[PDB]
Amino acid sequence: PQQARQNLQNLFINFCLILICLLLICIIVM
Amino acid sequence: MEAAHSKSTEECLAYFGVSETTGLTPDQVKRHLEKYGHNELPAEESLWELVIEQFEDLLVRILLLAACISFVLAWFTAFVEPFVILLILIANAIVGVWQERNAENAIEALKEYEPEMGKVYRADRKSVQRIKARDIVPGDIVEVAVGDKVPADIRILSIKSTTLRVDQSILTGESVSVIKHTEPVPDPRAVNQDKKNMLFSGTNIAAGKALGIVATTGVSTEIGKIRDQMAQDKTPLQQKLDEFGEQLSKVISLICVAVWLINIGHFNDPRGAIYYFKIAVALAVAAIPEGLPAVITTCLALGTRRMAKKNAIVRSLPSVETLGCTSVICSDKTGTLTTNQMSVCKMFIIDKVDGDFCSLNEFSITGSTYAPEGEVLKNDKPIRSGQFDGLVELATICALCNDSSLDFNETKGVYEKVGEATETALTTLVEKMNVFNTEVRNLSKVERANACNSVIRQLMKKEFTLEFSRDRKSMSVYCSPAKSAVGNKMFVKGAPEGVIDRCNYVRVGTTRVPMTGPVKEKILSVIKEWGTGRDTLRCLALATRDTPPKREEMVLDDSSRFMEYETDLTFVGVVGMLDPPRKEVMGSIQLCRDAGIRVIMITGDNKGTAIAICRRIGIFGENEEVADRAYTGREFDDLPLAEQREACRRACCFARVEPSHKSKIVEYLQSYDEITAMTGDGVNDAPALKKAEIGIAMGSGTAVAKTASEMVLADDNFSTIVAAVEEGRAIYNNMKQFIRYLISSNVGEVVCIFLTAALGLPEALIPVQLLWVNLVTDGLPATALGFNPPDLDIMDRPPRSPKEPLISGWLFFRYMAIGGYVGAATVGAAAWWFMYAEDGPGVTYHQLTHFMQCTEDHPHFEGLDCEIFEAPEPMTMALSVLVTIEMCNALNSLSENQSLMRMPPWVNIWLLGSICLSMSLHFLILYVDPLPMIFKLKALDLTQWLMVLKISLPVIGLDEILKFIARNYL
Ligand SMILES: [K+]
Repeated sequence: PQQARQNLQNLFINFCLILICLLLICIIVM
Repeated sequence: MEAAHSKSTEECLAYFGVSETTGLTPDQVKRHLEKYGHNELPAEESLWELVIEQFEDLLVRILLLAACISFVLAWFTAFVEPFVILLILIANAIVGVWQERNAENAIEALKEYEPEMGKVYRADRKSVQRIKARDIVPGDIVEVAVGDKVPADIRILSIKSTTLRVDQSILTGESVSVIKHTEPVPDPRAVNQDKKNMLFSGTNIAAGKALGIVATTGVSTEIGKIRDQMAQDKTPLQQKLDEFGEQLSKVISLICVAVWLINIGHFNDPRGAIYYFKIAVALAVAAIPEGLPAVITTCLALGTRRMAKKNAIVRSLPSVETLGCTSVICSDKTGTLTTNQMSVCKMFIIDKVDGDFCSLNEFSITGSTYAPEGEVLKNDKPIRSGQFDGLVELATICALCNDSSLDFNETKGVYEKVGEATETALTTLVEKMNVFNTEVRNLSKVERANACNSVIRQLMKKEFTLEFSRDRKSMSVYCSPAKSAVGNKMFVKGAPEGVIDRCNYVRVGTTRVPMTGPVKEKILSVIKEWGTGRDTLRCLALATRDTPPKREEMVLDDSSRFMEYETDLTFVGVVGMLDPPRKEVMGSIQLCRDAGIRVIMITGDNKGTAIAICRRIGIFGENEEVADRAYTGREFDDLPLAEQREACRRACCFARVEPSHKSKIVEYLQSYDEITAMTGDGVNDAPALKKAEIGIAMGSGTAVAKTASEMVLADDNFSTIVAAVEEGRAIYNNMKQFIRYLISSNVGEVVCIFLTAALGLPEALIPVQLLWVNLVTDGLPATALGFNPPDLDIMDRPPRSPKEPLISGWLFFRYMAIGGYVGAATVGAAAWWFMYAEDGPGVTYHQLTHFMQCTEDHPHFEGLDCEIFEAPEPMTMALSVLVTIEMCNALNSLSENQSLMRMPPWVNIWLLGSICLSMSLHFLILYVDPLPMIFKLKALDLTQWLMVLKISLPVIGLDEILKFIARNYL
């Protein structure tokens, strides 16, 4: 619960940022 | 206050309205803090700015204006091509910028472990207060002593010492320590050197103790002014990475332009060169790493953080690279190898002397802490110390020759040391002995602590103290009997070897007997027996001068003439002290052997005992011949320079050395290209810690020693060093783990594209796809490798050499071997969809190469569709293989050489997480329908995924062949 805690906070932020990247290509649709 | 030096102590005190005897009121402190700010330089205050940092690169900007001249030509999938590229690269920036800023923050926060401190007297407390220098205010009274770093700009109010020596070097250049005074320096102009009543922020106290008032803090201080006008060096490994940085960058840039030229007259098919340019510049963005990879600093930050949480505070960062390569460790004994939990457990006095005959009264003391709780035994049966007349006098010497006391801590519950470890251990013995039969059974724990000691103190007045000096190795105290006429006496304690010679008589009970050679030899018999035995006791001999010189026949301030006043002594007894090796030391010593690191103990112990402890802890063997591998400082000084140097090559043990011997030892070690970690803690070790490769300072030690070292042991434990060297080696492996994965994958991206061009096949991956894999891999599995556990056998191989290259020949081959197969496996999957798959195949002869002649040249050697080449299905085999092979290659980077059957995929439980999270993002651009148009359409649910997996997986097998070669070669 120290390095393992700074682990989820790391990956989950990197996942969340790529998720939004897609949902801006997914948003830009007409 | 700006002119403090020129004005009087009284004027300065008055200016701040502060009481010298009191210090500032908590209110003054508050208002002064408001008025003057914290004693520090301001923090120069990223985010959005750091994202646009990445687009300053010209190759990234070339791509964006090649995706705009592609859009604007089309307007007058390719509709939103500049929209996707920009959206990926702003995300690609944030992924590798936020990782960078986090790493730097975690490294910056290491400073919290070793905060800058100071010692103030304030109105709210009678005692001295040790607060953070950060909070020191202009006006309050500061205390500085030997080993201190002056916390702010201070006007000296009084020097409590006989002399105050200050090391101003950091500010003036004067490398000899300056003497100081209290008088005002009347010239308002006078330069710092002339300011002989001033203490400068950032400077050291080389000896003595002063009390003063803070004149200026923050940027107003002398060194604070410098650090505003102040506006550089690459560690060996950085130079070998940056060098390889170009090496790799300039190879890929050549192949990038070669991809554009291989496509000669293909610019015509559908001016037309702009496609083969943006597909060759997207490789220049995907395969070339501009700026240090973010995961490198992420695993260094994480390494040093682990070290601090192990008690190894890294002061100098590059010392983490030096730490891998260390080959020698010079550890001090008493604080660092041994607990410093001292207690007298044995003692003897003279029993019966008859000519050449000499027998002793030996005793043992139970109880090994500092508490006055134990028995004096003789022949394992408890005895009353008070019955023996020698033991009375022994206990009197131990009580008076003592600058310590005990202290019962009420809230912690245990008895605690006040003075030095050695002396508290003597106080404790006088308590247990109770030579005068004092009623102590009804005393409170607090009142008990010094009861028996304070009875002896009420028996003779302590007149003065002849302090310890390295030359005689002993101290004494002059005493006159309290009130009421038994003449004045001196009591000496020190090294047995030294004081026994200075004894002319021996005490037997209350009898004095002439000191003979048989008695002298008998005493040392046991002294040797004890220091060489199971517990390697540090003996002291206790003696009295029965007839001391007149009180005015002795120079009480000249250290050198003291020994003269400590002769005509009478031997009384000896106390054997126990200070046991720290338990982990035994095993940490063993680790260092396996690591290939030599360990040299430096001691204060006499040679014999010094060797014995080395045998105990495993530095030596129990039988091992040692004669030419352990030296005293004296013996070492009588060797010619060349033999001295030779001696340093093999020596594991140095007993009783000068302060100047540590620098010598380092130097000689260095002439053999050893990488040496020296421990120190005093002002004296400062130059030697500077000379060593890894200056390791004691936490409990002086500021000066820490300020001059690369690393501070928070817990003063020797094992902390060994742990630190492991964390150093463990880091270097974790670098090369991520380095392999990054470099092989980029070679994959180069082999992938340069096969499409130099063979003639259709486009393997579109720029939108290449930048996608390059975002998912660098975003999840790459950043997960910074979290994989320390490699397996790191501490079983010899220490890394600083002359070695970052990436060896063999390793460059592993980067190619893998880098080739990954590139070929992606181009051999898109091509598979035609050639041998069941979805409209190209000719298994070799026709797919000539895709260029179909739309017009159909009637010649074709006979099929001429638009199913740009099909949305071979490219989704090339992407799917690339992702999966990258997830497969990420498992190859959980260890450099150790196979997956010895270090399973679940060693990094987080990489497996990033695999699933990468797979969820990969499946989302194959199914969620607004997207796969801009990318490509899905791979056949079950049949083609078995092909992707049977294509990708062998990359794991390939490395296992390379790892087996590797492990079965060393
Ligand atoms: K150093």
